[PDB]
Amino acid sequence: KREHEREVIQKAIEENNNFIKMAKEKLAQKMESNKENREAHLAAMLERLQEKDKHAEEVRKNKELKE
Amino acid sequence: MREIVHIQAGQCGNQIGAKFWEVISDEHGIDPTGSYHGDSDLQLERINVYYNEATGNKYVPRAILVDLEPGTMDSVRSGPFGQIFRPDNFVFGQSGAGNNWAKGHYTEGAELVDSVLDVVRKESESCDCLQGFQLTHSLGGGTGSGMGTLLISKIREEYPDRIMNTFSVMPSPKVSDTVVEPYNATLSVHQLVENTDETYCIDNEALYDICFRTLKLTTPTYGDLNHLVSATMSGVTTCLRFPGQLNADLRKLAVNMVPFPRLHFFMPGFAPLTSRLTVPELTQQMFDSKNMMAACDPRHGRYLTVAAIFRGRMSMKEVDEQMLNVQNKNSSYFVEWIPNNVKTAVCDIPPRGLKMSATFIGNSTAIQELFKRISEQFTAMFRRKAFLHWYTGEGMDEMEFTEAESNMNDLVSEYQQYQDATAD
Amino acid sequence: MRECISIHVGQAGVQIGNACWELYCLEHGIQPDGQMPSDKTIGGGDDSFNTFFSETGAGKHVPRAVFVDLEPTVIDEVRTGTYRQLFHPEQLITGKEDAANNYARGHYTIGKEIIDLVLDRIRKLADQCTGLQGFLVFHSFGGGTGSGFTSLLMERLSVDYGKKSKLEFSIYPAPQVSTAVVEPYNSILTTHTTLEHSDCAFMVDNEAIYDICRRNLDIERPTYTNLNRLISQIVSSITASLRFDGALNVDLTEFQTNLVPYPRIHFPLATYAPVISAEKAYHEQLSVAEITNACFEPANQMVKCDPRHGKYMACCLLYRGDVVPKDVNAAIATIKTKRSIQFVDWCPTGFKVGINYQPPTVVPGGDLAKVQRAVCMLSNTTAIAEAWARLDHKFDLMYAKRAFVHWYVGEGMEEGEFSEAREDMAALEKDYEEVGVDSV
Ligand SMILES: CC(=O)O[C@H]1C(=O)[C@@]2(C)[C@H]([C@H](OC(=O)c3ccccc3)[C@]3(O)C[C@H](O)C(C)=C1C3(C)C)[C@]1(OC(C)=O)CO[C@@H]1C[C@@H]2O
Ligand SMILES: Nc1nc2c(ncn2[C@@H]2O[C@H](COP(=O)(O)OP(=O)(O)OP(=O)(O)O)[C@@H](O)[C@H]2O)c(=O)[nH]1
Ligand SMILES: Nc1nc2c(ncn2[C@@H]2O[C@H](COP(=O)(O)OP(=O)(O)O)[C@@H](O)[C@H]2O)c(=O)[nH]1
Ligand SMILES: [Ca+2]
Ligand SMILES: [Mg+2]
Ligand SMILES: [Mg+2]
Repeated sequence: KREHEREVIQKAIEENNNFIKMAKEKLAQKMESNKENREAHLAAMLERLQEKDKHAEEVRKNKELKE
Repeated sequence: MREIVHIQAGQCGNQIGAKFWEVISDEHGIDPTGSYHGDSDLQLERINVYYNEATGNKYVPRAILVDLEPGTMDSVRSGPFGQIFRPDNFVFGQSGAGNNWAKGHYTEGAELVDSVLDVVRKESESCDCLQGFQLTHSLGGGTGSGMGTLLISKIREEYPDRIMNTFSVMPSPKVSDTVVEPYNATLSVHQLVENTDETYCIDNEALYDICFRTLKLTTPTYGDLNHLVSATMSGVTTCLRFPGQLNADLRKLAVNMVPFPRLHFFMPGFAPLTSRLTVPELTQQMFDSKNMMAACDPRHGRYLTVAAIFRGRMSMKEVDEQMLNVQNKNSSYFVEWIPNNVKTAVCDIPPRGLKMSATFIGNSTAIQELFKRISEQFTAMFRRKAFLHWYTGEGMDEMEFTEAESNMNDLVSEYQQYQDATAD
Repeated sequence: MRECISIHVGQAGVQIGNACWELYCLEHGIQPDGQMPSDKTIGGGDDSFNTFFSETGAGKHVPRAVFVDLEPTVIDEVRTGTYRQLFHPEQLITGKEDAANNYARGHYTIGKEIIDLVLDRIRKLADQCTGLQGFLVFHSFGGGTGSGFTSLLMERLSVDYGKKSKLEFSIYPAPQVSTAVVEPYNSILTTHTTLEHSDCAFMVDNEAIYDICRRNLDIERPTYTNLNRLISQIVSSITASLRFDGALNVDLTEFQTNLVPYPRIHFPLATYAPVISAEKAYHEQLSVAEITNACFEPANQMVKCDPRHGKYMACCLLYRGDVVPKDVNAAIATIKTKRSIQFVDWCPTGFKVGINYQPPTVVPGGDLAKVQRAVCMLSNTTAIAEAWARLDHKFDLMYAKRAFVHWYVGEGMEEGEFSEAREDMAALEKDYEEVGVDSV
């Protein structure tokens, strides 16, 4: 009976620590995935805007060739 | 504090911009010298949204004045409230744009854009927590159209997580004689669909019709049209400038109004409108086609989202009852797959001279009538390739016109797709 | 010992917190400067009110509370208001830019910038506790901070405090006072994310409170102040067992034992009586039988639903004021013979009763009459799932077209989070169906 008593309370400690552990990893995974997704969206936005700058270079260069 | 940086570009942009600052300065108790002489602490509570405060207790509009010719801005500096603007915030060229979107966007505008960005950067660096930007301009000209949209893209590169808001004046043959305006407008709409978060469609066709048919003005002047614009801009910015719960900043307004990122073109409205009043009458008027600043009949489409702002001393119970009344009796015109899509704000401070007023901001699929009108005028000239040499002469290509047209045509079909969508 | 830490998140959580702490001060005799002349033990103590108030050597009784918001204007009113001396400035935490009614901004983009500071300030309160019992978290479902930052905070609290109990007071959205079209999204997202981290959540339907104010107090257009003063009376009834002690007092954790049969089934339905104006209460004292009867009127529920169309798994009666068991038992007998109270077959049908003898109080300038006795009923009924069904239906209408979803994806979220959250709500609705089915 003493050994069963030891096993119950160690099981309670084990399940609590695993709950904390799972919650910690899940949150770290979500934060990392969210950080990557948002940065990728900003990068795609700037890349499109830089592509417009590039097109504006061609237009001014294409005018200079006409003259 | 949540600061907004204001930019006005070109003739139309600086004209309606100057009136906007005149109108809200009176509402906030600020005289042309920048001193406060009002009588309500509500006027100063959120004053920093639009005004910087310099020592001497002076309030300076957080405003930047841009043009490729000094004519309009000289008149602004000389007109009423001309001394309230920061002198270093006047940025002007000399060559002009000549109603040419290509000159504003790629040529003379690009030569001046970096000096404008220096002023924008300076105003933004001095912000506690910048909200974003509002631009006033026309789409029919050259400096407000091409350089205005160029400024939007360049600002978005440096402030990609800030809200970009425009008050964009749509051209109309009833008001302007210039022939190439459907070109400049279509090229500009091509930019606004991609690079702004919310655009108020100020339609010169609607402003004329209101002045002529409603206000009984035989020959409306730009002063007459701009009176509607300034009254409208006052109303649509009330929630940003006074304490309130609903749509109190640019981002919350966008989250409430824009269900799909390209469909961010709003139909503004105002009541009362009468030539030189109860809550039910005020509510019925603001939803009337005659009171829209865009020449679209909302009964020809469906509402995605609506913002309504009531101003003045009135019963909030009656406002709530009448706003519910309008939605229940016109349920066919509100999409059912966006529940509770109409939001109502109430501000105690009425505009100058009115005991009470209502301002309407609609995201309706009937805005396609505006874009169909512009596309109609665009394609009538582009099939003949009329006046294309003004634009190819600056280096552009016929492909850029083709892409702009198809993007605006795509926008129309997208409004139609969501107009036809059902819940089941 | 047995300390409770309150955390008020976003505008709704902060303004309800203002109302609750003002009411607590009145109930205990604490002045706006924190002094409490009736407290003879200076600088500390073990009294029942010390579960919610710490004490300084200068005699100030300081709420065990943290206020957090992502913009400053709401908490700034606390900093300069009537009870500004009650709180240490470090208890009031603000950012500069709010979550813009966007769960993603409250949980990620903006919330991640302040979460560590908030936890540090909570740790400072916990360090003053000799036997911390748990947290009470006040927040809206609909706001970006109330939804997104609360979920982030609840997740972090499970890590830092383990299984230490966390209870919610959650403001369920109503169209009459809603401020965002996307509030059904934020509600389902935060309910999914918080579900495993909350031990018990008291939902407050703003429409139910709005209706009660209009009907019972004859307020034509109730304000947040109207709603929050009523909400604070219900909160006070629920927490009174922790702040006062008496012979007939029953601790909230003992009601909790009966109220939560399965971890996910942890949403009690609260009903409160009497809600009556001074002009109406002046004539007539309302008896124990009368206020108890009112508990089973659906019009007095804090969440709109029909318990008559569900099954009971627990019924608790929390009385305060001039109430004795004799009158409670007589009133309960009358109701059991004349009311539709069907329990599931796996649960006993007795009502659990507690009595706090300290009479209820009201705030000056308020709408509620000061009464001699009041009661809050806490029941676990499967009918509360109707509130989820109404939210899930508005979610489904908008999500089928992906309306507004780009605002969330733009802040780093994925559509998979919406579907995972919605599936959890579907499973939750399924759970509430299953627990009501008869055994075999
Ligand atoms: C003091 C007073 O009642 O006079 C009021 C009015 O009567 C009132 C006719 C307004 C007047 O406005 C034009 O007639 C006009 C509007 C746009 C272009 C050209 C003319 C007014 O001139 C302007 C001023 O803004 C007020 C408010 C009043 C005067 C000067 C006439 C009006 O404009 C606005 C913005 O509200 C037009 O419909 C509303 C109804 C108004 O009731
Ligand atoms: N009962 C009650 N409800 C409130 C109160 N304040 C806001 N609400 C409700 O809360 C929801 C909006 O959430 P808020 O708390 O205002 O938003 P927030 O938590 O500050 O989040 P953000 O402002 O988006 O960063 C709506 O359903 C409102 O009706 C209040 O003081 N009392
Ligand atoms: N409503 C209004 N429209 C204007 C005003 N000034 C110009 N416009 C319109 O703007 C278009 C011309 O663009 P404009 O601003 O003058 O050219 P820009 O200076 O190169 O940007 C035409 O369609 C005009 O009808 C004004 O003060 N009010
Ligand atoms: Ca003491
Ligand atoms: Mg011109
Ligand atoms: Mg907020």
